[PDB]
Amino acid sequence: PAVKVKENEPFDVALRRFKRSCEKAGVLAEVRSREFYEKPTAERKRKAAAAVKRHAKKVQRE
Amino acid sequence: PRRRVAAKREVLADPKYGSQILAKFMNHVMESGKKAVAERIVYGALDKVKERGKADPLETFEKALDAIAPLVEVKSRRVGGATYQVPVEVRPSRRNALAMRWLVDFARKRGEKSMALRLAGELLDAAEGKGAAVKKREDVHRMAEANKAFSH
Amino acid sequence: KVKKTVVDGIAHIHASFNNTIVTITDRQGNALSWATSGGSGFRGSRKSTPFAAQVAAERAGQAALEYGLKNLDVNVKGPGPGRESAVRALNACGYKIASITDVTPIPHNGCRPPKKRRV
RNA sequence: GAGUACGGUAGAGGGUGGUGGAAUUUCCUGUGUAGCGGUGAAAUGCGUAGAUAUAGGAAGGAACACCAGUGGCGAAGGCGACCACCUGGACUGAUACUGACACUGAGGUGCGAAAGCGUGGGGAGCAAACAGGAUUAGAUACCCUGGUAGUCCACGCCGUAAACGAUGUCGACUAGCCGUUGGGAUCGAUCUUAGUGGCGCAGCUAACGCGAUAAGUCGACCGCCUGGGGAGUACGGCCGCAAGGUUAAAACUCAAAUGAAUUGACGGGGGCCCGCACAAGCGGUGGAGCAUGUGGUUUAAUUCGAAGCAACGCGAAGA
Ligand SMILES: [Mg+2]
Ligand SMILES: [Mg+2]
Ligand SMILES: [Mg+2]
Ligand SMILES: [Mg+2]
Ligand SMILES: [Mg+2]
Ligand SMILES: [Mg+2]
Ligand SMILES: [Mg+2]
Ligand SMILES: [Mg+2]
Ligand SMILES: [Mg+2]
Ligand SMILES: [Mg+2]
Ligand SMILES: [Mg+2]
Ligand SMILES: [Mg+2]
Ligand SMILES: [Mg+2]
Ligand SMILES: [Mg+2]
Ligand SMILES: [Mg+2]
Ligand SMILES: [Mg+2]
Ligand SMILES: [Mg+2]
Ligand SMILES: [Mg+2]
Ligand SMILES: [Mg+2]
Ligand SMILES: [Mg+2]
Ligand SMILES: [Mg+2]
Ligand SMILES: [Mg+2]
Ligand SMILES: [Mg+2]
Ligand SMILES: [Mg+2]
Ligand SMILES: [Mg+2]
Ligand SMILES: [Mg+2]
Ligand SMILES: [Mg+2]
Ligand SMILES: [Mg+2]
Ligand SMILES: [Mg+2]
Repeated sequence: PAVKVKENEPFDVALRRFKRSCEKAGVLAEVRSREFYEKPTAERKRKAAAAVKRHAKKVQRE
Repeated sequence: PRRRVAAKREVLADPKYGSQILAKFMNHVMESGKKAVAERIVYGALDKVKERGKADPLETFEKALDAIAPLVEVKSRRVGGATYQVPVEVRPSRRNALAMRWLVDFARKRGEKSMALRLAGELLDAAEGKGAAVKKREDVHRMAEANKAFSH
Repeated sequence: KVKKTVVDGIAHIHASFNNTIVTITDRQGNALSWATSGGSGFRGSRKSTPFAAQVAAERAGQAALEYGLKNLDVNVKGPGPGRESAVRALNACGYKIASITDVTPIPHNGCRPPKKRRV
């Protein structure tokens, strides 16, 4: 999440490249994750639900 | 409504000036189906404007409308605890009708002798932009710009 | 009465879900001008919008134009809105932006955050 | 069958020490000036005694981002930073060895999340109790601002959980298909082994569903159930420092309680669609006077009927 403006490109390419890098680094997701305490039961439930959906979607592709 | 089925109705019947805006204003000042009474009122007001000063009445009327039609409007939307008043750019068709309605409405409460004279006074005041209608217009603009954080 | 000159400064944007804070300093971390959303006249639900961040960034830039400051690097930090309106307002002030970085602090395990709200 | 000796693998299995990096909070200092913080909106609270923000330094405690996965290990509870030391089991291949040495298990013994208790340390973050601010008819709550025991460590006690796969342990058989974890072979493919997942034929089931990780077909042994309340309660016994745990009834009362599924209705559940339903407009009612119907009251009688929308200029198109 750090970009530079190089060789006089307009300040619309740089901003969008900065946004793309920030999205790739998962900054906002990390900040939203630690806003409150998620008790380990809820975390395990979320992981199980995510695994179920992932496997079902992967199976449905064929 | 939901159907979007009713198109517009066109009537263009100016009897002695040949202007559409004058006919629409005659529609606005009409009440209870008195077409001819409204025509007499409008013509009397324009004749008073013509007599008061060298200005011709049609141009005075048109540039009084151009000095009264608002640019942006306030529309309310609730969010569950507060209703925010977002601004929207008035459509090019809505501004004329809003201007006409405001003009006739504040003319009806001007307070002097007759409706023809009341309209005359309102047109003279609006051609210079000092009546109550322009106060309402600038109030609407300042309210709309004061809520510019929503805009979207 | 007293004045000073400086070029090639650093602008810190501190975004949050409630308010944004803009602070222009020199490279050594010494503040020159600062502006916020509550100080620009919004004060409420309007304080938490990218428009308020834009206004704050322009106000702070116009305040910092006294020293010169023809070059600025940018440090963004926070999850709130205005994370990008301030950055686009800063160049609109008339600056030249060398780079943009994100300095949001992420704990690795850290302390535990508060309870979850039951709304 | 069950075990032993020999190479080799995988692992948040356990215990004792040491060390990292990110971040929070407090303290000191420089820049700088009027807001910060919070909310559905606010307010309490923090700031011109100089806050928030930004930069440099220090202290201290706790939890280990990414890897991370229907992944792994453990009898279960459970175990995620890195390194050294001590240590248990599992998987895997060949040869040799002992020769039924096995399974289960009433009593009994031991391990057992969190909260809790005793003695002694520690104190960053969070947070029962508690205080203040809102909301509300009230609000001993949800929301906001703070905050103590506790959460952490050493030793000891407690012995309970929706301690769940709501499925006791051990052994033998019964079509297949697609993943994944730790190994072997044969020529990316085939075979095979111990785990971990999704489908599915038989068969089973009240149905839902299970289906080689059976709830199928069979053996060995143990625990437990006999309508709902009273009640896992009372009394006694044994444990505990205490909270309490464990074993465990009776009178009385009811004629049901219950599981799975079907049709409808409903939801401050979801997805589409419509209607003067909203939104954009015009004219009214509610205030005055009168007309008229109704309620109530009065009267010898004020004759019956119509009563949310779907009664009241209605039966009555004529007291
Ligand atoms: Mg909160
Ligand atoms: Mg500071
Ligand atoms: Mg610091
Ligand atoms: Mg035992
Ligand atoms: Mg404990
Ligand atoms: Mg305790
Ligand atoms: Mg106590
Ligand atoms: Mg205690
Ligand atoms: Mg103590
Ligand atoms: Mg607190
Ligand atoms: Mg204690
Ligand atoms: Mg039990
Ligand atoms: Mg049970
Ligand atoms: Mg069994
Ligand atoms: Mg078994
Ligand atoms: Mg079995
Ligand atoms: Mg078996
Ligand atoms: Mg199946
Ligand atoms: Mg059964
Ligand atoms: Mg009974
Ligand atoms: Mg008891
Ligand atoms: Mg007893
Ligand atoms: Mg005690
Ligand atoms: Mg049912
Ligand atoms: Mg429904
Ligand atoms: Mg309406
Ligand atoms: Mg009335
Ligand atoms: Mg009657
Ligand atoms: Mg009628």
